[PDB]
Amino acid sequence: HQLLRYLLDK
Amino acid sequence: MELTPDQQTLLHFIMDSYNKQRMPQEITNKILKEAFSAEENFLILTEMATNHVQVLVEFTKKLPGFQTLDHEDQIALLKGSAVEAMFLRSAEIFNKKLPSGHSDLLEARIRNSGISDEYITPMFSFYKSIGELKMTQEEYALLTAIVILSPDRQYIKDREAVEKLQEPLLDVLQKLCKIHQPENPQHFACLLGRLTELRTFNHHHAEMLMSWKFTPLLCEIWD
Ligand SMILES: C[C@H](CCC(=O)Nc1cc(C(=O)O)cc(C(=O)O)c1)[C@H]1CC[C@H]2[C@@H]3CC[C@@H]4C[C@H](O)CC[C@]4(C)[C@H]3CC[C@]12C
Repeated sequence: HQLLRYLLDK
Repeated sequence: MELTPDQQTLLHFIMDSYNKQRMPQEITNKILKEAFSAEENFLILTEMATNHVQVLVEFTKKLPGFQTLDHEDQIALLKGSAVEAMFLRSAEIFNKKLPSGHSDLLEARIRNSGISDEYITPMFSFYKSIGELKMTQEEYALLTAIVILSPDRQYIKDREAVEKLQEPLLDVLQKLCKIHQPENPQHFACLLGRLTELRTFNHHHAEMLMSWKFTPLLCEIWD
């Protein structure tokens, strides 16, 4: 879930 | 009877995060301006859904307690609730935001995008049944929070920590029904019915999925 986790950690 | 100071605080944090949702006029213009066909229509609608998932992640991170859950449960909650949260949010927009003529083009695109009337009919029936309830913004925001913090999605580790975040939202929502629409003592039960009605869209969506393309964020969140 590379993109999802990126949006989670912003 | 009124919300306690701690329920007012909770409701305030939810409302402040709900109000900062906006979809870019860049997308909204595409509804108005791009060519019309089954493939183009599905492409545009896929872009709007991709944006609502981003708005949804931003909303969800600011929900009180969400960022104390374990990361894997955070992902599990977002994947399980995406479809339902999109439809709740879009429902609010059809019934309150969008004028008659631009809802009309949006709907024309939806009905001309290669999606079954099996999907489309319950969708528009949901919109109109939700619009009947004349929900406040507070009700839309709490209901959306309650959809997201649903402790019985597949694949969650610590279900109790999610229960502990959802139940106070449920309590706030029932209190809100008695204060915002006390002329209908059964308002809370009607909101509940929309919770279950929203769940049917997981079924139709999974059938739309099997027939078929998408953006990477949608591919992750739906596999
Ligand atoms: C059109 C509508 C979004 C409308 C909306 O939210 N508008 C808006 C407009 C404005 C504005 O004009 O100011 C501001 C705001 C603001 O939030 O501020 C918001 C989307 C939401 C969910 C979408 C489906 C998801 C499943 C599926 C995914 C597939 O990929 C494609 C086919 C399917 C059935 C999709 C079809 C189209 C749907 C219904």
